[PDB]
Amino acid sequence: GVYGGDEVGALVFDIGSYTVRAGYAGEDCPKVDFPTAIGMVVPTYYIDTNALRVPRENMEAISPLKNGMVEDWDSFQAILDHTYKMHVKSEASLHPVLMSEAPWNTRAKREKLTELMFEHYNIPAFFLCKTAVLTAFANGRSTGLILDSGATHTTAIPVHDGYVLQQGIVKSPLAGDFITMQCRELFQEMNIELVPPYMIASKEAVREGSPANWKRKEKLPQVTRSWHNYMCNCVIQDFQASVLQVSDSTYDEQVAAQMPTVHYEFPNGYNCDFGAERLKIPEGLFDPSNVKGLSGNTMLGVSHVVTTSVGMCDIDIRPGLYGSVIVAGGNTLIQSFTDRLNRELSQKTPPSMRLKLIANNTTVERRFSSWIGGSILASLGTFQQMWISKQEYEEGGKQCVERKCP
Amino acid sequence: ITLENQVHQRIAELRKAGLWSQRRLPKLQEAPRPKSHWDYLLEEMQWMATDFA
Amino acid sequence: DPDGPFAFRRKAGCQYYAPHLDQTGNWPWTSPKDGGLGDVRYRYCLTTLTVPQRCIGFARRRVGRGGRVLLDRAHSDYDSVFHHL
Amino acid sequence: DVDGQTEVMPLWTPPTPPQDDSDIYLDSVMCLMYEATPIPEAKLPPV
Amino acid sequence: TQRIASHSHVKGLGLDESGLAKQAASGLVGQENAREACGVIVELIKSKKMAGRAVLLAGPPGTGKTALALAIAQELGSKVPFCPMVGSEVYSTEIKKTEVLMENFRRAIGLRIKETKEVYEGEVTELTPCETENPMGGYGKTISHVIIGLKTAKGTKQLKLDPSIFESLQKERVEAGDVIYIEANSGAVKRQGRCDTYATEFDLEAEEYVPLPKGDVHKKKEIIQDVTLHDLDVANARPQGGQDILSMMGQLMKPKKTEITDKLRGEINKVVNKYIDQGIAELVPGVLFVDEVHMLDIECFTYLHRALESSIAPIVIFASNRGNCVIRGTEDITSPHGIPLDLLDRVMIIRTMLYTPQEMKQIIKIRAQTEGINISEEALNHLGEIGTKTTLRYSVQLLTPANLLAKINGKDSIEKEHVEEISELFYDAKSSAKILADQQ
Amino acid sequence: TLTFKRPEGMHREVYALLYSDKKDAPPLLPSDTGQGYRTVKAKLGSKKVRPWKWMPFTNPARKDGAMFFHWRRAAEEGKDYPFARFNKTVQVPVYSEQEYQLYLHDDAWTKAETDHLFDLSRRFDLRFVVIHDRYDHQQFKKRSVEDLKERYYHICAKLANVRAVPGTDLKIPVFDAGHERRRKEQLERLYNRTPEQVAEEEYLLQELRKIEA
Repeated sequence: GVYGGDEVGALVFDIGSYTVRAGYAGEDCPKVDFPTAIGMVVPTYYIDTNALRVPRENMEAISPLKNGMVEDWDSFQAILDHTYKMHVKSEASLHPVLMSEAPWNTRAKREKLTELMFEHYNIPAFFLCKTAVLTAFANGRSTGLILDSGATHTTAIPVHDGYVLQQGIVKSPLAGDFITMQCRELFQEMNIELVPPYMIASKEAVREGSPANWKRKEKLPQVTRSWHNYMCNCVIQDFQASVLQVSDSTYDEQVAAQMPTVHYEFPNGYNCDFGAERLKIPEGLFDPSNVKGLSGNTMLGVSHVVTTSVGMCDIDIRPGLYGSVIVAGGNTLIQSFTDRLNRELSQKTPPSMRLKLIANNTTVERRFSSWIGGSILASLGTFQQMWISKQEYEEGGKQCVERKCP
Repeated sequence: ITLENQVHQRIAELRKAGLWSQRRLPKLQEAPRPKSHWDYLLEEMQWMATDFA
Repeated sequence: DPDGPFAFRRKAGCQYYAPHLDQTGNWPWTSPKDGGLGDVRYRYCLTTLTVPQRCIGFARRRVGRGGRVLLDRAHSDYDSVFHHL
Repeated sequence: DVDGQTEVMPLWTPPTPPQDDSDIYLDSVMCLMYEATPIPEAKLPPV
Repeated sequence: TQRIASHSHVKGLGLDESGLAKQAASGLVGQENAREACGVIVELIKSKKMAGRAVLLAGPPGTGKTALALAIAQELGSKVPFCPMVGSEVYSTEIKKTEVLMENFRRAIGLRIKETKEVYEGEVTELTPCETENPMGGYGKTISHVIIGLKTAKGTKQLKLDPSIFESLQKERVEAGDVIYIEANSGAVKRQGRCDTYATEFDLEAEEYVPLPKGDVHKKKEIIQDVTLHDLDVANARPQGGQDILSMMGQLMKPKKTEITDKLRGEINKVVNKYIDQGIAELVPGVLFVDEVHMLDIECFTYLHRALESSIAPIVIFASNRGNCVIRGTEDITSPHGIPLDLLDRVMIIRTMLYTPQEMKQIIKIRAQTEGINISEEALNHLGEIGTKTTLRYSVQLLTPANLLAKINGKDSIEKEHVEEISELFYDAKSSAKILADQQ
Repeated sequence: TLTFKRPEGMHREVYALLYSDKKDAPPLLPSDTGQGYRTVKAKLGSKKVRPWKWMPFTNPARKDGAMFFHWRRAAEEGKDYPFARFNKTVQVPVYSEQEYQLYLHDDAWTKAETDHLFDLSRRFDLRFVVIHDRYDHQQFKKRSVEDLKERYYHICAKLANVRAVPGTDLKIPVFDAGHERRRKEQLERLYNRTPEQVAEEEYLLQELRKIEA
């Protein structure tokens, strides 16, 4: 007869703006997860936290990606070389590679990526799939609406029979980076001087709201403003993960003020208790019209993004989209995000349609769904005919990826 | 009891406007198709996803 | 025209699927007959083992990777009753 | 159960490839709104 | 298949919900008035309010009066006792006649004893004593509990028992891996053996590696057993204890029947009433059927005068066919049914009638169906004519020989020729008696 | 011998794809050493494993002949790949340019449009929502609806089937596009209702329910 799956020695890479997820196919979690941002000195590149977090003179901090697509190919190549050398620790010519890509990735970047992987790394086989499809596959769904709220974008992607419906995509920029900017504005309003850990030699405990008592390292080299801002944002991201909480209903200041506070201590020893402002900040994801200094009321909340994306699809598949809403991305891990989204969508979905959000609320499942789907797909024995081979590339060139990887 | 004819009348208006959901049209049957490669791939995907979880 | 433009003008030779009027449909899974198609491969049922460990409550049989046959299990509020039933 | 009528527990197996051909494909999304089987000759309109 | 008897076709009285008699139902045909009366009698028995009320079934031979009594048994089911006896059975060599009647009176009264108990069982695993050093005084080492862990099939549980169990515990000689039995009220330990896990290609032990029990470690058992009052009398009259020499002496000398005294009957009634009051027992008064009652002596009838007047007694059904006949035990006293008038005043008489030819034909067809016999219409009519001429029972007896004769001739059904041949191979009582004048 | 239970006396059952609830107990895996190794030391010691190897294989229904690697028993080297049996292709018709002259383009379609439609049909296995999403509306105008592509695919298939067979007739591929259009229009009109209209429908249906019974 037949057997179940089949393991072929493949590798799965899912590269985002925030971190690079990589590992071997067949495993249920990525082997490694390190930041996508890297240092440059001029070029010489420094990758991963242990080399990135050390201060160094004239070292700029960059990203290879822009709008979810590759711009700096030298940085991307450096990241891949680092991943192959230090983390995978195996020769690249032996392992097939399945790569994740953005739903909106252009043809030219797909062709350039295929050319890079086949001609430089000399891999034996290649496949390229979109994030939403793998996110659906990780939850056992072929049809469903993927809501991915990452760092750069909050996007609703409808999926049907393992294919992205590109004309139904709705992008919004309100995501983790926007929340980081709002936290920066909050600290400026509160007159909270933010000192990253690298500047601190030692610290002493102090009271709530009192000035910090800390000593600065004397042996520091002069560092660029980009690296300093990246280090500050690393602190603000911990603040996001710790303190912020979505209001269960529409934000009322008098109700949020009565909630218990949350204590947070900064690396320099400054500490204070945070009240309603920790709930006012993430409310802009859902009701951006009340945000201060935001450019116009034209932009959409998360629920309205979902409904617009579903309404732009064919009427026959909308039950299948509302019956499987797969929430994904790290920014969805803010406390009570999913409950608020479910309530708002229940208030806006038609009563004739049943709404069902997939139970997915863990860090591993929310952040690494695309990688898990890639591992699942590469582990299928039915999939093994779908690889682009090196022979196919040498015969048909880089244009074969459009035919073979829709 | 007097509003029964009114209830019938308003339902007739909705039916004429196409808003009466109980009078939905049925789905035309397209040509049957044997399952293709991609359908079996999706079934195996479901099975493997359950195994992973 | 009682139904307006949306009258069911049948055409010869065609076949039609009726709509769900009484209850909204649902997937083949996470969905008993009280809501959707109950494909039995997704169904959990009470099960007993020949080794003396008792009724294990609701369960399916599923083949995993490597040809290994596993028993899934599902939570019930009456698991304490299914044990010492 | 009852006077007999024995059932066998189902086993979820991999897709077990086909032999010959059949009308195997079914759109699960369309089943969310419409019945799985066609209407019999109780169709009210003649034509 | 099960063997076919004379009354095997009878399954009930065949009465309506209103108690009226169907013309043919439950294997009986006719006797509608008698069957209605038997309906009243089964209601009387089911009421359980009455004691010692008696019934006489009277009529010519062959009128099914024995069948009606067995139909009464079928309607009552197997719960209610039904004790059949023949009048000739009272003449025992071991005990007097009136004792035989009283034994059968008590056999007809039933008792369902529904004792309950709760227990713990399984494989012992611990034998673990607790400890608290001292009993609040000068001390060695004091235990204060004994931890006993049981596991059987469903799970495992630890029991902290009374320390007093320890004496009984090594009296039963238990060790780890054994399987035991302990009762809740008494705490009395009993060893059953050791598990089959130390078995399965070991064998060679008289104790038997008793298998590891099924079910929960803690069990509540509800035992129901049915028993008659005569069983209690017989059991309590004897010294059944094997530890006395006279008990095993009883093995060699014959254990004959004995004339049980009224004191034992009274004490057993007392303890049975106590069980009923306390809720451990349920009384099921039943029926005694005395067929061929005319065989009893005048002494037996005169004792039945007292026996039927008891408040303990069951419902009694008598059957007789005699006319104005001499009572046994008397020299010249004639009385109806061979029974004294004084007892006949104490019974309600159910009359049974002779059958018409159509009823005989219908009964013959029922018996043919019961015996697995296919009979043609003309054969059935000729057999009904024979039954009209001689007797119903004789005509019924000819079916099976005729079927065998047809099977010998290769046929699958009885025709008229086979019954004609069988009626000349075999003779009836009247025809043979007429022949006795010829052959003296 | 072995029992599973679906009782009438309790009457309940549950369904789920991955799992029913986060509180679900984990699955039960097979094992041989659950009762200890010394219980089964002889059974394992009286046997020897069959060797496995990391080995090349061919034909998953590939056209290039590329050889990938996997784990299988060493005695099973030359066997064809089992999963190639799944490679079933949808029977989309094909035609020449001469045959297209009797699939005549209606003065609304073109040869290029029809070829594009059939290419997408072959690629995506007649998933017409996906084909509609991938249709080049810029190069070939906004065809849209999915019914105007379904009906042209099906009329082309009917004409092709009528040509190539010496004699037959065909029922179900007669595609009534107007019925589908009206159906989807009715569904859209119900979808875009405000909540007050839905409440009105519920009130009227409840009135019918109460007055008819």
